[PDB]
Amino acid sequence: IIGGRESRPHSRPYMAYLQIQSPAGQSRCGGFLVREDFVLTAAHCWGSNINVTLGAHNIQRRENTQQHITARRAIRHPQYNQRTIQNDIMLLQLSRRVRRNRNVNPVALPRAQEGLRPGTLCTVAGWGRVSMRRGTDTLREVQLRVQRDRQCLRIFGSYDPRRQICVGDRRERKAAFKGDSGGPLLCNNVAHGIVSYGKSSGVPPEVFTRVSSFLPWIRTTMRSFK
Ligand SMILES: CC(=O)NCCc1c([C@@H](C2=C(O)[C@@](C)(c3ccccc3)OC2=O)c2ccccc2)[nH]c2cc(F)ccc12
Ligand SMILES: [Zn+2]
Ligand SMILES: [Zn+2]
Repeated sequence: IIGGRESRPHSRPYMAYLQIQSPAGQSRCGGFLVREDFVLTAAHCWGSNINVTLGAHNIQRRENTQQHITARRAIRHPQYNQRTIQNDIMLLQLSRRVRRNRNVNPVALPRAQEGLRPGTLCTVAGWGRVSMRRGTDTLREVQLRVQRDRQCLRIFGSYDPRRQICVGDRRERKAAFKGDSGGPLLCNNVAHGIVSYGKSSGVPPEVFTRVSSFLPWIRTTMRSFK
């Protein structure tokens, strides 16, 4: 998170810290608990192994609030496209249910057909970088404004307003960045978006997955692999 602040510890108890292991080494993503057995995140965060840490604030320290659960399945949308980054959405079926408590509990999703309009102020949180090339170990958050479609259509290779949200005012140095992918865009305490990607410079606007568009996929998947 660029241009944000440290979150109050455990104030976002749905936040999931993901460590993604692959032949390229280790990478970081966020995610969010949507039921006691499922974390929602971005498909590009897939790797050979995905370890989930729930209940965290400082991910460089053991904390008694933490729960460590490996993903039993990492279920990517069937139309995820690595080149265009379309359909950048994935569900992690946890290998066991969380122990629900005030530090670990799920966040609401939009209702069916519930939209999200340009101009809405939302919050994004994560453990990603705080500048183009510096990181952090504690959870941070920043408020960003939903942009009109045109802002992202003009500057990205592939953008679809039906499935994506365009987020962040270009004049403000405030953005999700590397390490934040998969985390939620919270608008009035509902997770309407998933951090996907932006420019390598960190200059907004950036692209989020529009959760409301994928509710059928989310619901069916959660039922099948409950
Ligand atoms: C290819 C691309 O569009 N890069 C943009 C830089 C960027 C990324 C990139 C990215 C990761 O997410 C990460 C940490 C990674 C994690 C897990 C597995 C692989 C890689 O390392 C990366 O470099 C990225 C990579 C692939 C697909 C989408 C995004 N995440 C962001 C999020 C933001 F909020 C703003 C800008 C970006
Ligand atoms: Zn704590
Ligand atoms: Zn740990």
